[PDB]
Amino acid sequence: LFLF
Repeated sequence: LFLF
């Protein structure tokens, strides 16, 4: 998961 990438929560930038």
